[PDB]
Amino acid sequence: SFIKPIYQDINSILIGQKVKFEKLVYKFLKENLSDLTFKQYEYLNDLFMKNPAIIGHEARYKLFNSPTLLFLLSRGKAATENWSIENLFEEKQNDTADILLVKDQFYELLDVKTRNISKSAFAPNIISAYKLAQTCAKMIDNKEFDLFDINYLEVDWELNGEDLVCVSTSFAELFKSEPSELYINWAAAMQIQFHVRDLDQGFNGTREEWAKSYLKHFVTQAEQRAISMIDKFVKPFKKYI
Amino acid sequence: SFIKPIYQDINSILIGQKVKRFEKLVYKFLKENLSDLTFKQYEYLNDLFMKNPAIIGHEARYKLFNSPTLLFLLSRGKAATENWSIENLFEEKNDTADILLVKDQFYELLDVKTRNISKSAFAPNIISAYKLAQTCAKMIDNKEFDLFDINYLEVDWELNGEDLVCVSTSFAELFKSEPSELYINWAAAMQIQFHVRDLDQGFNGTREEWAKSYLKHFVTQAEQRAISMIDKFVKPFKKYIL
DNA sequence: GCCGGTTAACCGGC
DNA sequence: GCCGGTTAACCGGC
Ligand SMILES: [Ca+2]
Ligand SMILES: [Ca+2]
Ligand code: NA
Ligand code: NA
Ligand code: NA
Repeated sequence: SFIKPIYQDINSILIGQKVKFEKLVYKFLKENLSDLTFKQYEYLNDLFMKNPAIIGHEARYKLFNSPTLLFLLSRGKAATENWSIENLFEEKQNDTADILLVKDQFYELLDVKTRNISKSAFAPNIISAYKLAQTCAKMIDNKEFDLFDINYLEVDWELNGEDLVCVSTSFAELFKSEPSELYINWAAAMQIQFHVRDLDQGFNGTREEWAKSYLKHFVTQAEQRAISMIDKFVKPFKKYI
Repeated sequence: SFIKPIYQDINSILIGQKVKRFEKLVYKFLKENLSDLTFKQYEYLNDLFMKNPAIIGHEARYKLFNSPTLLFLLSRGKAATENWSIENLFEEKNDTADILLVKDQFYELLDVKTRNISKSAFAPNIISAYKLAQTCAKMIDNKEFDLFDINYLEVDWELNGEDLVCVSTSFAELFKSEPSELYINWAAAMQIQFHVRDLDQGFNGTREEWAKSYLKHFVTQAEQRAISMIDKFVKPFKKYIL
């Protein structure tokens, strides 16, 4: 992680800060690691602007130089072909990542999770367990085991008067967690869910092993969900029909 | 529907309306034209508890709904209900409804569906298929077949300069649709999905028939999803762990 | 045309 | 502690 080494710095600047979008972690990152930091759409704009000679989606999709990163970051074919310096990508809540840090052809996908710590703790959607499954599949098929990390920054806040105030933060790395410990909440858009501060970081094996261990986990949890569907959505309603 | 009789009015008033870059506008209109019938869901709960100050605790307060199904559809949780006070009112919350219209103890649950008419069409979450199943089961168990409607108001809008502007609307009633034709998107929080504009409205049966028919549909779709998951989420990935 | 996956967290049961 | 269902619409593949 490019962020981990300066976590103490970030934590100190965020705590006590106030919003009247605490995802102004971007501001700090952009101002301290200006060459590395992009919002996802910015990175895509940047990428395409720097290759004016490349037109149409097929060619622009080659710019990624990576099937896995293509899958994680790129917009759709029509959006890509229609892109121009006069028609730039804008932010979208559907984008995989909030912030991208990129250096030496290595990518850190950062996802900020904001959290009102005044309320009963509710583990947020982290990422589609299905998207992550495809990601691991693609990592394996293309042997891309040293290309990117997916990391999370929890920003805790509470209402104090007229404004929300940050009171703490946490940071963790998806690929340092034990895959079998990942909670997959099928109803909630098949999303993995955890609080960043609770994420175990004790995985010892390789990235490839992580990917293989995750796929086994995912496949296993899918089977369990299908079974659970009978018990929760079928059996209790049989009697009315 | 309490809205239906003035929908022509509603449709005309809303078209041309702008919001700075619409549900609130729908509410304002209903308030002005049906002031006595119109509430935000939290507003209705607040009103109910305000007129029963001697009724404290969640149990006693739950008894005020006088309906298992409505309790299920409208109430807040136990702690929230017990902690309610005049100084600690409910505010907007995954509440079932956007707006309630109630008259003579009949309830219309209204959900506004806003829609960017400029983008590729994408049918939005309408309501949880599972919440709906539970609802149907409670209607049956309690024989509450003439108590409430669940209705939808689509508000189409496009970006025009610095403003969002409404260009058209549509209205439809859930319980007038054919239950077996409702699309359950399991991945999408198990939500029924449709565009209000597209919802068929020719259902021929009683409310109880609707409920039973929906339950059959729900149970069938759940069984098929269970199987589909192996096909979609297991098979394609088994090769990496064989 | 047809089809269904994803982002944002967020409440409250026992 | 442990567990998981709901609201907001929204995008792009053949
Ligand atoms: Ca985020
Ligand atoms: Ca709504
Ligand atoms: Na995410
Ligand atoms: Na709502
Ligand atoms: Na809804």
